[PDB]
Amino acid sequence: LTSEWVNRLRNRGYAAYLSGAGPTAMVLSTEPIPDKVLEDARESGIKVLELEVAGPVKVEVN
Amino acid sequence: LTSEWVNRLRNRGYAAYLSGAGPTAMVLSTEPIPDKVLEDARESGIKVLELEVAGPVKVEVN
Amino acid sequence: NVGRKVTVTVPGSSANLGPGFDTLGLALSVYDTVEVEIIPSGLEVEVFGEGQGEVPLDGSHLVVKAIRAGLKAADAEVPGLRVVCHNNIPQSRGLGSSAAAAVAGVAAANGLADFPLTQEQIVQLSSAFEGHPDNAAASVLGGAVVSWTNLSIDGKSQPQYAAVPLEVQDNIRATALVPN
Amino acid sequence: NVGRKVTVTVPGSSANLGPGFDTLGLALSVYDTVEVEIIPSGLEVEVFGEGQGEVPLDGSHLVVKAIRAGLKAADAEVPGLRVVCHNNIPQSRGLGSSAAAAVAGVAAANGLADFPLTQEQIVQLSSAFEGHPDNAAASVLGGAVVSWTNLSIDGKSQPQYAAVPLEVQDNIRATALVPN
Amino acid sequence: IDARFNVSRVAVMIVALQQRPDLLWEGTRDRLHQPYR
Amino acid sequence: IDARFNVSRVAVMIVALQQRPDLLWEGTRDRLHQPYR
Repeated sequence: LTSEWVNRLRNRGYAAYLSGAGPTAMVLSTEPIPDKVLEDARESGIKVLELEVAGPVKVEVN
Repeated sequence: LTSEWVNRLRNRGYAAYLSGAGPTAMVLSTEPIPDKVLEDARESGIKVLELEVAGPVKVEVN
Repeated sequence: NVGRKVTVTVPGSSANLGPGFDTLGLALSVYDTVEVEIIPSGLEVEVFGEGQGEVPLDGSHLVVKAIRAGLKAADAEVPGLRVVCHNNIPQSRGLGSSAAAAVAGVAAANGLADFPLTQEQIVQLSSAFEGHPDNAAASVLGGAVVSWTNLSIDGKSQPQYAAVPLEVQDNIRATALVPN
Repeated sequence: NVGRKVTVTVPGSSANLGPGFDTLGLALSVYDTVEVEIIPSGLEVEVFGEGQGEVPLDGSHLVVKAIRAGLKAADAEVPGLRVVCHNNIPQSRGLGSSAAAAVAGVAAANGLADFPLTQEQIVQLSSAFEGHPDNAAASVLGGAVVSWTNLSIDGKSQPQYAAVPLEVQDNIRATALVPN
Repeated sequence: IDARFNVSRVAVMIVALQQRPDLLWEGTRDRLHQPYR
Repeated sequence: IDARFNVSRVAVMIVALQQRPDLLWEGTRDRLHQPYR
């Protein structure tokens, strides 16, 4: 608040924001983030999750 | 700000708000406002306009 | 271009003003009409309805100013204008009358010049007359619009006005209580 | 009701926090899973994945607490529970893990009791665990949700949580940079 | 930090106009009776 | 009155997600470089 990754990602055009309380930075896009950006952050310790918008909670009776 | 008509309309369930700078009060709804509400206000001096959402500016060449 | 005549019909609009960065404006079914014919020369101005007798009738009039700004944006020129306005939008009542006037003027010029201006161009130009897009964007696009102002130049500030159209449900109705 | 078993799969969520009254939460495709079987009696708790070994395993656990709150809301009772959690949502990372847990617990109870609770009921109950609907509403409804809190009782304050679903374009993707 | 009574509800207004007209009253509820922190 | 740099953009976020993903960057632009009055 503000995270270092948020600004560096924004200053290069990515719609990044701090997720809730943080420290996770979230990027929304229609195209994937270049691997070089991801692998750069991976070597500082960040774990990258490439996610989709999910559906509602699911309950199944067994 | 706040207009007297806004609050009296809201305190009876109408989605009323001050239009821009005012003093006009605007009510949004899916059902018309009871005539008695309208005719009540008409006799204090208000002019009632029953409007729809409009389309864009129109230009026609003559 | 002499004798060319356009007719513009522009809706009023309503915005709920607040502390928010983004503002919603709603275009409403009360209209001003501007008829603009290219005359041999000079400038003739008439205003009937709202504002009738109340306003000077010359190059001082907001609509005429908007046309000349629009003609410039369209990169065009006229020898002279006959501008006739018939106003049905109540003035100084929060119903976006001045915005509608500016919009109508630019739109009119755009029509005279055979429509070279983009929609965003007309939003940008009309909003600059008031300095904000709240009502103007709604008059240009119709329906419900969300607008905001980016202070993004180089060359700062130079406000850049943006607006996006929402689609409203068919059954939504507006009732205005307009005080005398 | 002995031997009845439900399996709940709940998405994490992400909310951009700000000064606004209304908050948007986005449900994301990283999931926690809770399996709940009604056992003869007692309470058996297991947690694998995120939180494994890190959390006490009894009626203190958030998920178990949520189930018992949910069973009460469903106006039902069990003799005993076996609660097995497999967590894949990173904890304390802003990805709505605690909210997801509460949601999963209520949803599980709802399923045990043959689904008497409404969607709003589950939003209201799960949000009350955190005191806000930001993440919980997104975990319940899925997709993008706008939520807010009305302080409207009689009997004040009694927060009433509301949430409305938005539909997101199919091509929108989320990438989380999760620090160690 | 700071508490306030006047808030923007454009977000709810948007949803109310496009799909939930029952939320119009809420989408115009710009003044709260309890302060927002 | 009061000027500020941090603003909510949930309104634009809503429009960006539902129909204008090119506005995602704007819909997350929570900090301005010029104060909002």
